[PDB]
Amino acid sequence: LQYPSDLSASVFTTWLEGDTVPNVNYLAEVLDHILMKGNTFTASTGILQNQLVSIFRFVGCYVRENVKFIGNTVRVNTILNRDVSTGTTNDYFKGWVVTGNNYDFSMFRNQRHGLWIFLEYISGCVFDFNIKSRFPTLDKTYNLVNFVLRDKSKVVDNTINIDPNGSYAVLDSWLGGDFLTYTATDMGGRNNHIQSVAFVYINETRRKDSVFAKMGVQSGSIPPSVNMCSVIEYTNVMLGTVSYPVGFNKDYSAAYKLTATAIASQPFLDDETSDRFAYVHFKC
Amino acid sequence: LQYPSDLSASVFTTWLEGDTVPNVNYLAEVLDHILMKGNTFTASTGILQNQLVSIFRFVGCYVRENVKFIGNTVRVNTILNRDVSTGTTNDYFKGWVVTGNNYDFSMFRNQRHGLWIFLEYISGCVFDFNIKSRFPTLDKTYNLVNFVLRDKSKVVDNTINIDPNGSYAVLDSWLGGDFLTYTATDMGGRNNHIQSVAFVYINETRRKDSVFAKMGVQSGSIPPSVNMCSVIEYTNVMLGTVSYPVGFNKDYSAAYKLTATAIASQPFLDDETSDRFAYVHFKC
Repeated sequence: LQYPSDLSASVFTTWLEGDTVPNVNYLAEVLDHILMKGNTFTASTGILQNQLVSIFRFVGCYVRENVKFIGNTVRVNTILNRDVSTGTTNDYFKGWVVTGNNYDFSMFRNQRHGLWIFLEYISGCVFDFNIKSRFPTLDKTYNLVNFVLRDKSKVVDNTINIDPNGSYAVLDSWLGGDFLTYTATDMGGRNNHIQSVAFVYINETRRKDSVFAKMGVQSGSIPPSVNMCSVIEYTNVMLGTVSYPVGFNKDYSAAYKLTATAIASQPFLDDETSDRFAYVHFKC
Repeated sequence: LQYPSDLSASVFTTWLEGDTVPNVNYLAEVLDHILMKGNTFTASTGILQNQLVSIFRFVGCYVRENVKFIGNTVRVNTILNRDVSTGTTNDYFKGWVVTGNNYDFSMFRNQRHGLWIFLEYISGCVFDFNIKSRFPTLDKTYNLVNFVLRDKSKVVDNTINIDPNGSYAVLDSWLGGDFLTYTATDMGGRNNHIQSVAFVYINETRRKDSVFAKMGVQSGSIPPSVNMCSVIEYTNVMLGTVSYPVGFNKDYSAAYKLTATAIASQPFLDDETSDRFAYVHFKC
């Protein structure tokens, strides 16, 4: 035995028996489920420091269908470790379920996406991450989940739901990748639904002699398909005399993604703009 | 053995040993629970196509008390299959708990209510359906849950919570039946609480020279006891210059169930009405 060049650990791993078949990157079809439920997965302090410790690892192959990770207690430092090509029109996820897990991400790897994969599509998937964890000080530019999906016409029936609870500020955009570009045709038109959290610019404009402050959310992190957002935290002290909205609706003008109107106690003395920054929970 | 006339399948079934007793439709009392927890219930494709596959089936009898269905993974095509009379003042559910289940309703029966029963009342029940599933193309006029309850004075201490997540549009009214008629006296007055989803008409009225668009929810699917609703989806493109509410409060005038006010950037040029349609999440 060679001393292992890769001492990565994972809850779940795919490995290939015998010869590679060119362009056939996936393993034997799962017809109902690989159902991982109710387990306790605890990584040692020392392995969390020294290795990648994933939920899913793909070693020269992966499984397309029906992986179900439900109701587990998990201490790990990343979600997906992949060493596989998934470059073909036959590479997809179908029917994955991730939900109801309890995460300790207190030693989450810095400068690493949780789950970042390039597929043809994902279909009939549920990726529900409800996190109540400490985190280390991460670079805030990486994503928990990032799907690059080459054929949006085949991206159907998916739910992505990321709820970082009190950890909302750890990453600027919990969700990265192609879902961020989906229009109504691509998102609800194909039964795709997203709930996620992002740090956003809000334009606040006030007119002389008005009591209204028009508030406009602008962010490449919110898909143009967004229906609404709820405010988690306005990061700035704002006007004392103003009742600020806590929900935003879709901006039908498309000037912004989302728009609401705050109301003043007394009219504004002059025309002014404010640059605001908020953490929002959005739904498409 | 006769070839079975009814090849219905169910997770849970009630059957009667020996003679019927007239007007005694229920089986022996459950004092704490029949607790079904943590199971995996997978129906074959072929049985889902060819039979009713229920969670609960009542064959010439039923159980009134303390059925607990918690934390199961379930593939079925209906919730309740009943072949029982429950016509007496002694027919009720008491202390049922349905919550935390993971549903595959991708072969849900068309033109069939999930759970439709006529009882004297239900008491101290929790019916919490959090669904993340594909569905087939259903007739949108049927209900997931429909309780007909003959004595509202005995309907106490109940919670019904239906969260269809991204599937909100599959049925016009997730909840049907007598709870839709409950006033404040019948609902919070007896410690009944409802959270459900429905497709609703919203009246939008705008006055010449006003910046306000009065929005009024009208629907036989919302009980008059409604406290509030959150908007899941406005189905229409609406005014570009308007900040539309995402929450509605109870309309104290009772002109509508629920009312909110949208705010324009510029006043309206004339008096106009718009017929709007939205999916709402409501709470009583």
